[PDB]
Amino acid sequence: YFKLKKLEKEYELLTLQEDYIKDEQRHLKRELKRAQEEV
Amino acid sequence: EQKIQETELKIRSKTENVRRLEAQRNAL
Amino acid sequence: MPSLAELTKSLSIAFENGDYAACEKLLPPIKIELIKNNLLIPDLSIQNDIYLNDLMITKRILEVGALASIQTFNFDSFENYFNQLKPYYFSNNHKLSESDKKSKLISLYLLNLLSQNNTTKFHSELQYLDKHIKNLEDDSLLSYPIKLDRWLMEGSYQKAWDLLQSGSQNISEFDSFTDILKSAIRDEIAKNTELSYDFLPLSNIKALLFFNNEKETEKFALERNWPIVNSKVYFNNQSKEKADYEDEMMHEEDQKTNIIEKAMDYAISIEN
Amino acid sequence: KTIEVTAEINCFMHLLVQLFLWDSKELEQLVEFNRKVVIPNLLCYYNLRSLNLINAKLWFYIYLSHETLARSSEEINSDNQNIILRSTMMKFLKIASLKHDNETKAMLINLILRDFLNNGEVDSASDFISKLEYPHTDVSSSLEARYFFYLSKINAIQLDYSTANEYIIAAIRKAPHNSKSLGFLQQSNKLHCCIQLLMGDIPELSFFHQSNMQKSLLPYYHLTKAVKLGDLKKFTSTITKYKQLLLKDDTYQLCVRLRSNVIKTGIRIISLTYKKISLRDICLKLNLDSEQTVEYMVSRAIRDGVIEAKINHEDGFIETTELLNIYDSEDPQQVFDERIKFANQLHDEYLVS
Amino acid sequence: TTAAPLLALLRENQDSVKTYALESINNVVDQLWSEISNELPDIEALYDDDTFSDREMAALIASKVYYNLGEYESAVKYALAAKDRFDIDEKSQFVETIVSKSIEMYVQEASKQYTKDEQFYTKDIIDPKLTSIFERMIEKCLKASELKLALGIAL
Repeated sequence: YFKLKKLEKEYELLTLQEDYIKDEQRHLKRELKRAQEEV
Repeated sequence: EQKIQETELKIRSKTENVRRLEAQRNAL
Repeated sequence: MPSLAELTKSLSIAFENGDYAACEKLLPPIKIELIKNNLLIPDLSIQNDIYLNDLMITKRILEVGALASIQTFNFDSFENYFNQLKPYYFSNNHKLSESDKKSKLISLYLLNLLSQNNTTKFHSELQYLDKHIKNLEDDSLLSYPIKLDRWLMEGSYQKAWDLLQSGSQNISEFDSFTDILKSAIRDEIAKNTELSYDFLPLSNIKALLFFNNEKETEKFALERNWPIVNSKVYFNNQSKEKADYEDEMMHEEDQKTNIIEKAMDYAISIEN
Repeated sequence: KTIEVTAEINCFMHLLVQLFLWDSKELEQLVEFNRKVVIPNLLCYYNLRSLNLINAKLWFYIYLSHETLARSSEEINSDNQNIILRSTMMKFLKIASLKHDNETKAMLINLILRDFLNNGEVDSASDFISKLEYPHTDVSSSLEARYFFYLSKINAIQLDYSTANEYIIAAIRKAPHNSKSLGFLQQSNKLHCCIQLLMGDIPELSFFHQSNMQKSLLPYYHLTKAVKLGDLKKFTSTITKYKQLLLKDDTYQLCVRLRSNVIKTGIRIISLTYKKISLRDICLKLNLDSEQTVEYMVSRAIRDGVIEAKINHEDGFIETTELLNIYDSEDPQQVFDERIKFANQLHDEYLVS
Repeated sequence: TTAAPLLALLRENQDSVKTYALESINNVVDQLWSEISNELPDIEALYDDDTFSDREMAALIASKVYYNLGEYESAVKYALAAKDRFDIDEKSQFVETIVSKSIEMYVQEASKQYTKDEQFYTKDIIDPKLTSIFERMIEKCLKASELKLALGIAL
């Protein structure tokens, strides 16, 4: 139960991070077009 | 207690789908 | 209606001398005794009254209760007695206490579903029936709603009507259900006529719906919202397009475009 | 002691595998012990869990033969045994709560729909079916196919053909097992031909021709032909001959549904192409079927929407449309819209995959 | 086989026959919930009557069926409100799971309700019938003499 709290915490950090992947991915799309255009 | 286990379980399920996206993000 | 003090005897003898209303009056005090005994429920565990003895007396009290209830016009009570009664009639192999009034009740029940125009339930009911083909086809009482269901389905209304008049059971206790049935067909006929005909004479619609007076047909035509001239009925409205909420959908002009773009937009998001 | 718990479990699975007629002598006598085996130190542990170490299938195989009512022998008001099974399966059903349960849970629903299909009432199906959705990614290709098969059967009494066609066509594209190519394959084909009949669009059984017994095929052709040529007379005499067949399979329901269809199919082949079609022809065709309800049936015919026509009987012509569409607005765009949705779901799987 | 004998008596007239019907239904609610789900408005009308005294039993039967549907929150209200149909002192799959949910309900709320007012537990703001089930969970826990559970739920 002190264990359950701890495990929920570890998972939560992980969650914020799963959204975080998506946000860098969106950004990269914009930069890819601009680079390809540049060439 | 049982409900607390379930909340954790659903997070574990979502992650694997993210892992396959961690791979896709690297290709971009 | 008394006969003697005991409920079984009193109910049978009252029921016998007629007095179906009385019988319904008797039915709650009998039902309360029936609940206690535990004969009332279908029996799964051995008690020596699983399908014999005091069980046969209980079955008889439900058979009579069902007959009395329909004759008084209490559809609701008919359903309650028949639901209680039907596990006797069949379960998946319940074959150990059969009567022939059973047969009469099911034909009435089949007719009850039929008259409300529950097509699907009629199909489910045959499925509950343990031998579908033998029980249904042999038995002449049971044959009238089945022949009827075919002829209604095809849109051979006139043949269904002739078969209902000439029956044995019309004399008996199909009389109750006839009134409901007749409205059901006349409505389907009224609806068939609205769609097909652009115009047709008043006299023709009167014969098709089963009136032998013009005025009862003009009153129904008028309720249905058909326009009528002298000597002709008109069907400029063969339908009635619209009908409150349900729009931005189907046959508009630029909400469609928005929707087109939107399907694309989702599609982009997924790919990308 | 770790070893002890494990050792019981492996033994329980093993007894369940053996008892399909090896070192065995009466499936029913043994059922009591199989129920006994199942519930402690196995069924008990799993409370928030599902696996393919627990399998309803093994117990299904066992239970199915008893439901030929030859061990019951119809001496009794209801089976005890099925009620017991049903009680116990419903007990699992509680435990499942759509958090991780889709696996074994789905088999229990196949079993529940089967008992309704044998002799129950199939109006109870609706809830189970809905409950039972939750993302499915743990059910096996054969399991998907059997469930669909049962589901299709449900749909048909409820008078929902299209939905049933999609499911049965989706079923037969699962299952690389050579053990569900055997009699089960035949049952599946039966149902796909029946659905084809009901819609009344019915193509020839060509495809079926090298994947069924020539014995099965000829009667199966006979039914289809009865619809296609559009005779009531032909249809009734085919029902009369192959009575044992329609009874046996239990697709006796066809005889009710199809009769109204057969008579309509028979008008349809007779052309409705031009702005008026003379009343005498259409009357003639119908006269054979029934000549007391020629107006009632044609009106009903129109109402249904299978075909659509306009009648004056103060002109005595029946007026008709081509029955051929237009492309000039949203309705072909709706087909475009369905297709793109299908592609996107598929796209999502390829990326995931 | 069918729940139809029982259900027939549930719509029949006289209070006595309806009291019997409730108790007849009761025994096998769980197995047959699907059929009984349609009859829920009828059962619910007994519940709302405060003249008919087997209201509590009708509620109990409602709860079992809602649980099987997915409406866990709704049944949890309805068992409390019946005023005896919430009993944790029996051990069941029904009881264990809806208790799991009940704690979840109070905890979620408890985050919000602390932020407004830090005396809420002290008061009627979260209704006494809920607060009792929660307080009993604490006692349950303490008896097992493993303190980390009791303190957890309360934190």
